[PDB]
Amino acid sequence: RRGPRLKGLRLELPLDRIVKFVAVGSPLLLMSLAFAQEFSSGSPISCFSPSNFSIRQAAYVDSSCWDSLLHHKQDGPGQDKMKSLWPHKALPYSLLALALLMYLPVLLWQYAAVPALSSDLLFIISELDKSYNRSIRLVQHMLKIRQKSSDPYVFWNELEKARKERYFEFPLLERYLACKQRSHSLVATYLLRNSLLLIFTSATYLYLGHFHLDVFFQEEFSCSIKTGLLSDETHVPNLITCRLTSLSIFQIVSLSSVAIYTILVPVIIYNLTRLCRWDKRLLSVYEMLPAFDLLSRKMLGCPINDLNVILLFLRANISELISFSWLSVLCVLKDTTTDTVVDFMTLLAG
Amino acid sequence: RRGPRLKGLRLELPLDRIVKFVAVGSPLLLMSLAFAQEFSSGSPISCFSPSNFSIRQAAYVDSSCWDSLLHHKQDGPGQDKMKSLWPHKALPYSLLALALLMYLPVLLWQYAAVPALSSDLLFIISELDKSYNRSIRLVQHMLKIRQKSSDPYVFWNELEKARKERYFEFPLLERYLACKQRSHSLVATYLLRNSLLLIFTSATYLYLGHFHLDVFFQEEFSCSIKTGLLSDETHVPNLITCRLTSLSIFQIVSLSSVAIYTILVPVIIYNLTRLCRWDKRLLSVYEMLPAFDLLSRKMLGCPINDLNVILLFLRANISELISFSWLSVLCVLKDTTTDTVVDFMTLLAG
Amino acid sequence: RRGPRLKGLRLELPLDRIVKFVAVGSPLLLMSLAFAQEFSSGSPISCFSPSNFSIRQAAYVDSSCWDSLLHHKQDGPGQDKMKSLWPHKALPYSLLALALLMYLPVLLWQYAAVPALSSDLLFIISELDKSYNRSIRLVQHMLKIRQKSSDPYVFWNELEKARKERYFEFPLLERYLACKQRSHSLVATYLLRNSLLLIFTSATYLYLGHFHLDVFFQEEFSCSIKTGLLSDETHVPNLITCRLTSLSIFQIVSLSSVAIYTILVPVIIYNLTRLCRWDKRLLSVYEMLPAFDLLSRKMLGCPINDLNVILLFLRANISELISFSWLSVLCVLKDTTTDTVVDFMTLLAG
Amino acid sequence: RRGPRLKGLRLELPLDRIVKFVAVGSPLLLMSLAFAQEFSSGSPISCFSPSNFSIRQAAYVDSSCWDSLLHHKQDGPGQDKMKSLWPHKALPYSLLALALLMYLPVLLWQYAAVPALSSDLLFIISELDKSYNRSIRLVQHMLKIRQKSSDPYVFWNELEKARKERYFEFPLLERYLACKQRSHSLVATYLLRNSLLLIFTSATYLYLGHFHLDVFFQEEFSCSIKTGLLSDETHVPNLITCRLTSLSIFQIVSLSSVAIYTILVPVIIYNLTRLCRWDKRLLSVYEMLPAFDLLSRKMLGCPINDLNVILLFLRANISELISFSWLSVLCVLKDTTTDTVVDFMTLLAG
Amino acid sequence: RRGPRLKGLRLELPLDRIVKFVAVGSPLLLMSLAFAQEFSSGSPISCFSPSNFSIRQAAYVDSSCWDSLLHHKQDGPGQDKMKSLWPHKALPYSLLALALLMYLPVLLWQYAAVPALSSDLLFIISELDKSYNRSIRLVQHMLKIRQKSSDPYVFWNELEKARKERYFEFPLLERYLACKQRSHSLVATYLLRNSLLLIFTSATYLYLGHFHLDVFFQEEFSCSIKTGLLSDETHVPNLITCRLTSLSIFQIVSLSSVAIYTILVPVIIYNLTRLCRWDKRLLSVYEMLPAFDLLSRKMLGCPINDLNVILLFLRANISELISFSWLSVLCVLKDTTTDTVVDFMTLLAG
Ligand SMILES: *[C@@H]1O[C@H](CO)[C@@H](O)[C@H](O)[C@H]1NC(C)=O
Ligand SMILES: *[C@@H]1O[C@H](CO)[C@@H](O)[C@H](O)[C@H]1NC(C)=O
Ligand SMILES: *[C@@H]1O[C@H](CO)[C@@H](O)[C@H](O)[C@H]1NC(C)=O
Ligand SMILES: *[C@@H]1O[C@H](CO)[C@@H](O)[C@H](O)[C@H]1NC(C)=O
Ligand SMILES: *[C@@H]1O[C@H](CO)[C@@H](O)[C@H](O)[C@H]1NC(C)=O
Repeated sequence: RRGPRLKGLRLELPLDRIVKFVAVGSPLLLMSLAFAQEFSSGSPISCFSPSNFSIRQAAYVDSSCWDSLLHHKQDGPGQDKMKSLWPHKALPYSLLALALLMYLPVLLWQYAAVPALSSDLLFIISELDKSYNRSIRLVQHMLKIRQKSSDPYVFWNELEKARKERYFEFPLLERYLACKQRSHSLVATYLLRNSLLLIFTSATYLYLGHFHLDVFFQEEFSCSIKTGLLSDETHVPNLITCRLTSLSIFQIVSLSSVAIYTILVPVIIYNLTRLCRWDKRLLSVYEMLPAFDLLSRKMLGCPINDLNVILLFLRANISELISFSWLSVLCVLKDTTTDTVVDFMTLLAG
Repeated sequence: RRGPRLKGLRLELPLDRIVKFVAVGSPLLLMSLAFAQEFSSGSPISCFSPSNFSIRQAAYVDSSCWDSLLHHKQDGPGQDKMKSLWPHKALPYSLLALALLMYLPVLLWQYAAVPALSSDLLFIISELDKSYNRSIRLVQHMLKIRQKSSDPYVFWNELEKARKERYFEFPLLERYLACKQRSHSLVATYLLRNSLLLIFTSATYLYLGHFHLDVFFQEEFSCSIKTGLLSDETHVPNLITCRLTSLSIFQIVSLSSVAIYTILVPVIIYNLTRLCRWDKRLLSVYEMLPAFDLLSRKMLGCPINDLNVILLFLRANISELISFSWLSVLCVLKDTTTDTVVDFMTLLAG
Repeated sequence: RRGPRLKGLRLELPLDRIVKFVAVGSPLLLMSLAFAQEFSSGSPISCFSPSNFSIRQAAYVDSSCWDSLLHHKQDGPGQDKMKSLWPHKALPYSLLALALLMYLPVLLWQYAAVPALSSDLLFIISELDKSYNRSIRLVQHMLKIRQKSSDPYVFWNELEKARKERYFEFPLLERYLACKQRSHSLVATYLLRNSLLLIFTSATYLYLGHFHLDVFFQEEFSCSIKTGLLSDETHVPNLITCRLTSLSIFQIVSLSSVAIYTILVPVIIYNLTRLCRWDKRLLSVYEMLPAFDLLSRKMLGCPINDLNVILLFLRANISELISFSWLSVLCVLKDTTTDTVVDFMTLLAG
Repeated sequence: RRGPRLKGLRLELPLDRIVKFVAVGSPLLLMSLAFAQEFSSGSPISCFSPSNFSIRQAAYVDSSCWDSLLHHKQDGPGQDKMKSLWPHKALPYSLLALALLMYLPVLLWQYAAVPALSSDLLFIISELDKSYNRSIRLVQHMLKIRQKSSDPYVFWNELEKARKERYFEFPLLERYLACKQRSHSLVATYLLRNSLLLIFTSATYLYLGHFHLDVFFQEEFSCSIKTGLLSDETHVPNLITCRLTSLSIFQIVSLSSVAIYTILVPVIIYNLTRLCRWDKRLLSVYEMLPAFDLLSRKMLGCPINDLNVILLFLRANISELISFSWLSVLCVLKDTTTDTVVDFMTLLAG
Repeated sequence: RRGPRLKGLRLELPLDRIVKFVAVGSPLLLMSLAFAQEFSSGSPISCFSPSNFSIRQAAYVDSSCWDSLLHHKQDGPGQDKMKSLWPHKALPYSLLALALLMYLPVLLWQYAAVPALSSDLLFIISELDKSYNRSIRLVQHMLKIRQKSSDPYVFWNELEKARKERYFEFPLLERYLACKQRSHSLVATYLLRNSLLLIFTSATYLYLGHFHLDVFFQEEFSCSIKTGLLSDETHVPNLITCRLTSLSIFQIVSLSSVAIYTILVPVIIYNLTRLCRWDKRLLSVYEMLPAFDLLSRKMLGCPINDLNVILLFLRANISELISFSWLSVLCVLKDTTTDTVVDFMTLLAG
């Protein structure tokens, strides 16, 4: 039971997982599409060499014109003195670099803040189950006292006496939460990961705005082979002019990437917005029980604190651990009640 | 038992599963077929370049004419001044977009209403099994009383006394159902998912009615290569005219998609119609037992409530859980009867 | 034991499984053969273009002549004014449609009548095992009585007394069978599934009789490329005449399909014959025991009843469940007898 | 123990398994080889079209000549007026037909006589184990009586008394074997399966004699393309003459198949011969024990009986069940003896 | 223990396993190499057709020349009137035939002598473990008697008395071995398998000496196409001379096979030599104990006997069962000794 519980612990939340998967998969899918087009078209570009050229010489012209992009500019018949068509060649490598950059912050977060968070969460839940059991065991005596005397004054007096009994309130948890309220490692790592994601998205936006808008259409370009040593070769023409077939793919890729990452600009910000606010209905739900009461009163300071991330993960986990399926119903009863405690006690006893 | 039971819980119903599978498989299958044709034919289009052209120049003409679709229009010999053949090129990408769009609402429904529904169903079934056991334990005493006295007046009096015994009726369940009858999260998500499916089907209809009927046949088209820089090349012709071989595939795809999605317009509406009416024979069957009595008195309210979705899922689950195979036979006995309780008690004890 | 028994339940009969597999597999195998032929020869048809045409022009002629089948009808040199060669192109798609059509009724039967039949069968067998145990427990006392008194008059009197003991006859099963004898859901679904299979087979027969006999041989056909814009091109011929290589495959496919489905016309009819008649030797075998006697007295009604399908599946299952291996031997003894009960009791006790 | 034993039961005599595997594997292997040859050489035949023909025209001639085999005859320069070369084309399809035909009887035997044989075998072995135990438990008393009195007269008298004790001889098995000795279902199915195998082998012999000997060598053949519409084309020759490269493969295939099936004519006959003779050393071995004594007295009847097949599978199974390993050694002792029962009892007790 | 032990029994010896694997793997490896060569070069032979011939005519010449090997002879410029080059074509088929031939005796041995040997070994080991336990139980009393009286005369007398105690010597084993010493089934099958291996090796030697030495080099050969109908074609040459590229592979294959099988001529003979001599140090080691003594006194008979094969397998198995882990050490002690029994008893008790 305990062993399986530790393994099932969610240490990356349910929503950030989809963001990570999208941000790491989209560039890989686009790069795979680029390679698929490269191997489907056979030749990345096609050139209109004169009829005299044999097949091997035409292939030489094709290869030399396609390989001379990263080194020298090539100008089309609508452009200024120079235009750079290098992004057509380095597209898949840039996509791989983007994928690695987007994956980096995930590795940073995991390696830097998985162990401390795991230890804190497991300790807290282990203490909290026992705390809940100890808190509930007193409800029987509370019910007996309430049955004996109906007036609410004695009920309140006995509630205060039980709170002062000192059989609970777990000073271990008190001091641990007090220490956590100062720590900043978890919030630092979370904010840093989100900021890295935002910075890399902005880097992609800049890359696609500077080096893709200029040559977005760039149908054809006038290549040259005489720049080398065969400058005295009269057989070859001077300015063989040719085009690149995969252009459409390139276009789509660029646009596609932009769109996807725009969808990820709000969501990520929302993830960063979660910390600035304490997690309210559930707060009122858990205020009643002493076991959760101790951690409920630790929300007077600035919302940015190491205990805030622990609270987020604790809620995301207790939604399934099992220790939440009851108090919610009890507080639903309390909301419905104009007796609620008696009904809850009967249900718990059953 | 409890662990395996929660795993087997059906959280997506049996009928909607087929619709979800179809709406995603169909576009993916059509896209795979399109790619298979593209790699089987080798060239998406074929062009009738003059004899003088070498193989490389003919390949250049083919590539330039096929790549100049998304950018410029191409006119056939039966058309108006202009006609755009771009849908021939962006077909697989549009299929990707449609597949993602149809998969989106499934993800929305899952991530937004799987956990609340799962918890509610688990709690309800856990309470209901014990409720049924407690209800049946009293049938023995009822049988003893009936054996002692045969008149029906004492039967009615003892039934009323048992109903007033307060050993059951589970006020927990009463308050939970009362609270649920106000919730709207589950119905909101269900209606939103169905409406998203309908909206995306209408979007596909509009897309295939606007951008496919015009170029549905469009056998051939007259391409041009002189639009670029090689406008002084007398060697090349002016208006090389050529055709696209995969046309038939395209045609079929369009038609096929339409048909399939039409089949999904009624079914989805039926899914939306399930909520407008409370689930009648089964209601009368379960009215008898006190355990199901509490949840069978909620039919008065408006059909659109969070308890309605829970009722649908509860019926779909109880059809196989085990807690239904008995009461159905007991109410069949009641219908057949002009002793039934004694026979049912004997069967349950066995 | 109980859990494994439920899974092992045969809910589709042994014979109908082979019919389903054949009907859903034959078209898929033929379609795979068609695609294999399409990709083995490289091209579906071959055309005899003049010598002047380059390779690219010949490929254009081939593609345009093969793609102009669905859109226009071509004419061979043995035919009337015009003939339709479109079935050569839409063959694999028609095979896909046929496979889906034949698979549809299986899905209908499953989704519509798997749960009710499963519940009824499991309940009936669960009752019947303990019913047989209770019935056999009395054979010891019966044997003691027979040993004490040898005359058959007392034997018959004690048999009647035991039948009237009211310790068995399970009124639950009496009423359940009385109810099932009116239901018609299972028979309706079974008849509908078989009728759908027959209707789809007849549809295939009509399709192959209308759209394949006309162009069954159709060796060659005269294609034309001037129909488009290039009507002023004197270089091209007028009526390029060419042939389709895969014809033989097509032929075989058609014939093959016909044959297979003919084999399925009797068998399916035989499946519909099983309902019109009740399942006789086994009936007399099971008449003796009280446990099976109750369901053995329902043969008077009409053969078409919901209890008939349940009987068929019950026999098909009890052939392996274990509850049949004994009574058959006991009735074999009874047939051989000119003591049998004592021998059967000894065997059962062992 | 019991469960695993049922699964391990053999319902296909070891020897027949190899025949079943061979008769369905050889044609499949040959067909795979034929397809491998078809795809290794690229084209099934090669034709010697004149030099003027372009590559596409030569491919058209090849396809039309290879496709015109099933439709029209083709004559070589050594033949009569006509010769039919269609077996070259329909070879793999005929191999598929042969494989299906050979597999059909296996399916018939399974579906028609697996369940009855399985039930009979399992019942018989289940009874026989306890029967052997009961027979053995009396050997101790027999040994004590023999020790008390050494004369053989008292030994024979006590043996007769034990045989008459009525504590065994299992009248259940007496009646069951009496009923089985008249049944003919198992022998009918076995003989029918063997006869089907023989008939299909004879069909293959006839097919390979009528349609493969005539064109066994048939090196070349004179094809023609003018039969169609292009009878006014002076460019094409009249009687293009060409050959088929895979001939050798074809030859081998034919021969190979013949050889294999000849090997299967004796073996199958042997399988049919086993029924005509009752299973002799083992019969004398098992005659001694009372448990096997009852089933050893049925040899008088005609060899063809359902009990004969049950005996065959019973021996094939008891060779490994475990019940055979003892009595064989005991009868070996009896053969060696000029005390044996005492030694056997000691071994069994150990 | 008993179940796992029977599975672990080795019924094929360790040394013969390597021979069986090699004799079936080598030809398969060579055949795979031959097919790999056939598909690596594209064509099996190359022919020097004149320049006038087009590509298709050259392919026709290649195919016709390579296909006329099995039918007609072809002579090079160093040979007699005729030389046969058919072994170049039937090489992989001959390799398959050889692989099947070498695998046949393995199947024969398995199907004919796996069950009898398995049963004999199982019974022997099962009785032998108990025999050893019974034999060792008396060593304690032997030690007590030796301690009481030190003289060896009483030790010998008590050893004889124990041998005559009749509490062991297992007459079952005596009679089983006596019966086995006459049986010849196992020796017959073993010798037949070895002789089949030798005969097939000799057949391969003859095949490679007759049909490979003649045409071992046979660089080129003169092919003719005019033998057919096209004898009036002046366009074609008369005696096209051409070569076969894979020759080297062929050569190697032949040589390789020879070498491997020579390595298998001694080893197999050694396997046949094992039976002519009874298995000596181990015999003297096991002669001491009464359990092994009974089977150690059968060495007098002829070496060829069914008990000899059982002895070989029994030693090969007892080398790993566990029952040998002590007696070997005990006889090592006896060899070392100028007390040994006491030390052995202490070790066995521990
Ligand atoms: C064609 O080839 C000749 C020599 O091979 C060369 O002089 C001429 O420049 C070539 N044509 C063009 C357009 O360069
Ligand atoms: C054929 O080639 C010549 C020169 O190479 C060119 O002038 C002519 O335009 C070409 N034919 C066509 C139809 O363009
Ligand atoms: C052959 O080519 C010439 C010109 O290229 C053309 O006029 C003629 O029609 C062609 N042959 C045929 C049969 O069309
Ligand atoms: C060669 O071609 C010419 C015309 O292209 C044709 O008349 C002649 O028949 C051809 N040769 C043969 C052997 O058919
Ligand atoms: C070359 O071709 C001519 C006719 O096309 C033919 O007569 C001659 O034999 C050929 N040369 C050779 C070496 O076959």
